[PDB]
Amino acid sequence: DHNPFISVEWLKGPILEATAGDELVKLPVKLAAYPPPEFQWYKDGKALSGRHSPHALVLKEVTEASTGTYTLALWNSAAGLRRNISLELVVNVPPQIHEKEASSPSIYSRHSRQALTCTAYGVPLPLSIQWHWRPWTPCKMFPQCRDWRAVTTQDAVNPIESLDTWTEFVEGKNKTVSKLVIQNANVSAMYKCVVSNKVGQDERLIYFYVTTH
Amino acid sequence: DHNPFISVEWLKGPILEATAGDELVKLPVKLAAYPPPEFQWYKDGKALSGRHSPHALVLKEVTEASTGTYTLALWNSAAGLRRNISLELVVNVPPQIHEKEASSPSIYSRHSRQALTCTAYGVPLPLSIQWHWRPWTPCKMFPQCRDWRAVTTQDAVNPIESLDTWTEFVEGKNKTVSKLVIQNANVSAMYKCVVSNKVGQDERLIYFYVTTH
Ligand SMILES: *[C@@H]1O[C@H](CO)[C@@H](O)[C@H](O)[C@H]1NC(C)=O
Ligand SMILES: *[C@@H]1O[C@H](CO)[C@@H](O)[C@H](O)[C@H]1NC(C)=O
Ligand SMILES: *[C@@H]1O[C@H](CO)[C@@H](O)[C@H](O)[C@H]1NC(C)=O
Ligand SMILES: *[C@@H]1O[C@H](CO)[C@@H](O)[C@H](O)[C@H]1NC(C)=O
Repeated sequence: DHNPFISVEWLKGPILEATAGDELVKLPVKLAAYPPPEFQWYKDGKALSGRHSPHALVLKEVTEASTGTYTLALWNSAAGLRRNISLELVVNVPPQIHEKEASSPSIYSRHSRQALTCTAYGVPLPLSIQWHWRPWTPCKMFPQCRDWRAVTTQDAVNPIESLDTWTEFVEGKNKTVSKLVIQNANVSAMYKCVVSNKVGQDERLIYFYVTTH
Repeated sequence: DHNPFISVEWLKGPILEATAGDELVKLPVKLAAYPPPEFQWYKDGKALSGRHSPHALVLKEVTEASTGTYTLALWNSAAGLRRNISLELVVNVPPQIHEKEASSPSIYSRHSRQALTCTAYGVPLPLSIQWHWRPWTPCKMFPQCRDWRAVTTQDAVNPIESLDTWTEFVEGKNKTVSKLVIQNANVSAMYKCVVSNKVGQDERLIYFYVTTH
């Protein structure tokens, strides 16, 4: 009937996921309109600079800061037509264990009590941290060894005083924290804490070298 | 005499410094040539994409990965002229104390021995870490309090067993590590470690809360 229109919808939407570090991430819409409408992309309320397409907003490289609400505004003034569509960007982050970045003791005093701590952040937040152990022996089958055993009360290489996992607020972020407390440092061993979400995994190796003073 | 030439030199050079996070960093040269020469920018041997000026290469945003050797190659084939000039980019990094990112004990057992550790990386690497202390009292004069005292053997709030600083290889980086060992956790106090280079400073606060069990 020759009448102007603006139709816009998600390809699937309203939520789109990308992993931190992904380049050229498209935020697309299904847009059919006549005549070609005026438009403007926004993020969390504020306009966006540069030449864009009304069919897809392209993010050069996503970080955790790229997370937010992206809005396409379309209008045909002469026709009195207006359409707003919003896309929720979720940027997932592969988990990191922070103690890895910090110095760690090379020697542990025999018979002593020792606490081993792993702090992990990621998006989504990993809700558990798994502890594993292996003997103080070389590896035959090699980041991998084949003799790693889960840490339990049954057949522990060193007696376990405790093993707790919780959520803690650290540097403006909610973080998962696990602490394995060894009641007595009897024998050298290797421990590791492993953490995972849907977009990645991380491991911290602890060389639990034990000597007498 | 109408003869073609290519002359290129550093504005000051050969070394240019920028801080990690700086945007639109110019790597400029003093270039006088006739006729307009052909040219190509490289980084550490590999060519660079995009439209550039032979007068200055513009880096959109610098990171520690932006560090390297940037080379302008100029040539006038018909004249048989060739000129290569290299600029050394150094990207400084404000220091970070990694233990800040990780969980930290809220309570310390009275009379016990406790080690406090700060691990710092930065560009340039900070060569020292300063330890300070203040009483377990509220602050009148407030990230700042006015009663912080340097940590020494004279008038220590808790007896100091040791205080060592060294360099350690951690996660593929050389890092400065300082460990303050408190011989006896007699009294609650606040400690902090402070670290600095020419482009920044960082602090980690430790709430040394002491109780009897
Ligand atoms: C579309 O978004 C803009 C910017 O937030 C807002 O001012 C306007 O009211 C919206 N228009 C419609 C059609 O909802
Ligand atoms: C962390 O967890 C608390 C408790 O559930 C929650 O209320 C808060 O929104 C979270 N904080 C952040 C910054 O994610
Ligand atoms: C300039 O740099 C290029 C690329 O590294 C190299 O192949 C060429 O030999 C250099 N030319 C001159 C004039 O040194
Ligand atoms: C760290 O320090 C060592 C000892 O001086 C030095 O040889 C090495 O180049 C440094 N390593 C790195 C990766 O900076």
